[PDB]
Amino acid sequence: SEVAHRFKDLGEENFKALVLIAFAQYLQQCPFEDHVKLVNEVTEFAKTCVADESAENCDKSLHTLFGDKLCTVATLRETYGEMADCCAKQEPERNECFLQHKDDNPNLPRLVRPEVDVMCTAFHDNEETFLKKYLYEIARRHPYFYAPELLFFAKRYKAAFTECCQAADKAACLLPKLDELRDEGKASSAKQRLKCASLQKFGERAFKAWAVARLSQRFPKAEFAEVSKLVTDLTKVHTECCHGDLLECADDRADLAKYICENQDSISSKLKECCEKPLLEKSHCIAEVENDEMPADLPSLAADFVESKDVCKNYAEAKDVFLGMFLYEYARRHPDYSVVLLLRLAKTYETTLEKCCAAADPHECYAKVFDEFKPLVEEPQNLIKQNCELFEQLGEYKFQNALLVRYTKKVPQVSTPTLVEVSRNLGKVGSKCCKHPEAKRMPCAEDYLSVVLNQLCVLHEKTPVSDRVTKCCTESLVNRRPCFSALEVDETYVPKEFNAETFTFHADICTLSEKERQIKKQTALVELVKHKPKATKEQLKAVMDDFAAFVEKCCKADDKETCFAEEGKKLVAASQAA
Ligand SMILES: CC(=O)[C@]1(O)Cc2c(O)c3c(c(O)c2[C@@H](O[C@H]2C[C@H](N)[C@H](O)[C@H](C)O2)C1)C(=O)c1ccccc1C3=O
Ligand SMILES: CC(=O)[C@]1(O)Cc2c(O)c3c(c(O)c2[C@@H](O[C@H]2C[C@H](N)[C@H](O)[C@H](C)O2)C1)C(=O)c1ccccc1C3=O
Repeated sequence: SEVAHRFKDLGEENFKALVLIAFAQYLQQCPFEDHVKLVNEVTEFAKTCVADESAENCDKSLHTLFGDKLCTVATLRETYGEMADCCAKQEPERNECFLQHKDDNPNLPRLVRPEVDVMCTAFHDNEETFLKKYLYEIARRHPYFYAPELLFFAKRYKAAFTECCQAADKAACLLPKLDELRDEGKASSAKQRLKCASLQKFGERAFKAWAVARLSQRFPKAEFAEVSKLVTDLTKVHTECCHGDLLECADDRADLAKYICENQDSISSKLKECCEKPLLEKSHCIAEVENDEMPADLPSLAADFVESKDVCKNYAEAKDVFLGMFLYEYARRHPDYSVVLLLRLAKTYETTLEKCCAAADPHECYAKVFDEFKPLVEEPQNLIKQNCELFEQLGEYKFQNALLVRYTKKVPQVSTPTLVEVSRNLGKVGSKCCKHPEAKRMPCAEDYLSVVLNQLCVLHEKTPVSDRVTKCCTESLVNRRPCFSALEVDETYVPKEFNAETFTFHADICTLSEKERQIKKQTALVELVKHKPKATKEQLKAVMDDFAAFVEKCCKADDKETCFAEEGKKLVAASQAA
């Protein structure tokens, strides 16, 4: 019995919370109330199997039980449309159907907080129901959210309200925390979307390589066999979470934090204080722990991998394990390299072996590989350098605006809200990474951009419109950033039809937050580029500046919405005459 096994390895609180997430990530259109009853019904049954592992259906698979429980409310095609299809299937076909129906952008209501005095009251009234809804609303909007990590997020939300609802100035305590958890949450969701994308689109091998490179960078004093062991365990964890095996994922992940903290002396010195924290807090700290000092007593790759005469032997002997050792050794010595770069080098190395180890004289043939590594390394370095400079002169907002015009020109068929959001999240690389020195920039930036671009890939995957996006998003996982970077302004693209319904603003814009008002003006910028690309450049900054003054003025115009109309028509007229 697994339902019993999982119930007692996790405890009732996390068991009930993980079934709720699992249900909310599969049926994202179901109301909270419906999900709760289903979870509680399962939770009852789970306790039946704990008391007697030999009872009724206690020996069924987790997915059969949860799937049967889910399809009690799902088979209603009236409300959920083409998801009653999945409930007609049996396991494991049902679960695969559920996985392929996860929606990365459902038509769900915007989530706007009520007042602080309203929020704090509700938290105190029913605490558990309050937090269940948190899990509910994030999981239905983020169907790939790292589930065990979401439990940690609910814990921190629980703390914030418990603290700030009994503060002198409740709002001043609460809002910074709620904002910090919101942003930190999205970051977590995005990273995990990339992890799941690798597993499902590119396979186990692709993820394992990523895991080797990252863990080796982080545990460079750890022996190869240790990193490899950790890799296997980390890979099983995310394979389960991306495959909807949330309970097994959470259980195996708790086990992994356990192994690490026990064998701390053979992994990393930066793990003390992490292994002293409680369950969720410990697992969270380890995953994003600081990189360890690399051993100052360390030889050169060139000897073992390109100067040895036994490379071609050691390679063909164990192809993946040999390439693993190379990546490990190369990554361990380079926390200043992005994970993707390190993987590009491993492939470059792999391809030059495939060629030379079959050549007549293998040794002379691959005696130049590190010369291939050179432009691979310098290209991102310059990109990070060039973009960081641009960031300093523009600032976050104007920096996004540039990338927004840059990416609208690369891939103009892509929907506007997707262009606005992705360009923004891209532009946030400037604040996030440009503070660091060159020794910490490439990993911070390029791996971040890879995360953001994966969102582009999956928000576009749903309803494809651009060949170039589809292309970059399929041809590799590792070359995505330079593929998108290499894109030039689409010259085959035919300028969109002009419109009046997409440029004239309303007085409600004065009631929105600074973030929303930015998105409004940025949305209109995307459209404008989609309409008039060609040589358009600083004329845009001229039209963009005319927005701000127009909005600033007309919001303080004591208008009857006419200020937004009279210059609303005046803006367009001056724009046309170019
Ligand atoms: C009806 C009910 O069960 C509760 O809805 C749940 C709830 C909640 O879970 C959260 C919130 C709520 O305001 C409410 C309440 O709704 C509103 C509407 C009710 N009719 C009533 O006005 C009540 C005071 O607040 C009450 C939040 O504001 C919230 C904010 C940030 C993270 C999680 C959250 C978060 O999780
Ligand atoms: C009854 C119900 O199910 C509630 O859905 C739960 C809920 C919630 O779970 C969250 C939130 C809610 O506002 C609400 C409630 O707001 C409702 C009622 C409020 N009075 C207000 O009208 C809001 C716009 O809708 C609706 C959040 O705002 C929220 C913000 C940030 C992270 C998580 C959250 C978050 O999780």
